[PDB]
Amino acid sequence: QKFNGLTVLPPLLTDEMIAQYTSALLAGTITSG
Amino acid sequence: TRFASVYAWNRKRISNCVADYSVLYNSASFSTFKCYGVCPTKLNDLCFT
Amino acid sequence: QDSLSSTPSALGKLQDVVNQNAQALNTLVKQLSSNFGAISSVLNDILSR
Amino acid sequence: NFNGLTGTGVLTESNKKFLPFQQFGRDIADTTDAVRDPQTLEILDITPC
Ligand SMILES: *[C@@H]1O[C@H](CO)[C@@H](O)[C@H](O)[C@H]1NC(C)=O
Repeated sequence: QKFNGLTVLPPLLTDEMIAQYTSALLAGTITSG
Repeated sequence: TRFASVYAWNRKRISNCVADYSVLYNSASFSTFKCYGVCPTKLNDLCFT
Repeated sequence: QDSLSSTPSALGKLQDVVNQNAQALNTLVKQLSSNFGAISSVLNDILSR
Repeated sequence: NFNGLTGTGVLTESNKKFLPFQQFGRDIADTTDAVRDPQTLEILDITPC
C-alpha cells in the first residue's frame, strides 16, 4: 500500500493514554460512586 | 537478391544481436513504414525477446 | 476473563472493522493492475513504447 | 533502465531465490519489485525512493 501513495496516520491518543482514561473512570466509580 | 512469394512468405528469425533501427527509419528508400504498438523513434532503445 | 480467553469469536465486532478496512485498501491497490482498455496497466510501458 | 524496463528507486542485493528462467518479480500492483541484472545475473530488490 505504502508505495502507491497510500498511508496510515497514527491516532492522537495512544493506547497508554486510553488505558489511563479507563483507569481514572474505574477509580472514580469505585471510590466515589 | 531474392524474396519469397506471398503465398509462401518467408520467416527470418532475428536474435542474439544488437539492433539498429535508425538505419531503417531514417532511410528514404521506404515508401511505407507503419508501426503499431510502438513509435519508430523509441524503437531504438527497447529490447525484445 | 475465562469466557473471552476461550472464545475466538468474542471480539468479532472489532475484528470486522479491521477486516473491512483492510479489504478496501487491498482492493484499491489491486485496481492498479487493471488496463481499463489501455495496452498496459503500467504507465512506464506506455511512455517508453 | 534494465533491458528496456524504466523506473526510479533504490537498488539493493536481493535474497530472493530466482529460478534461471526468471528475470523479474512483480507485486500485487503489477509493479516490478525485483530484477536480474542482465550482465552479472545478480538479483536486485527495487524499492521506491
Ligand atoms: C556476460 O553475461 C553473462 C550472463 O549472461 C555472465 O555470466 C558473464 O560473466 C558476463 N560477462 C562479463 C564480462 O561480464
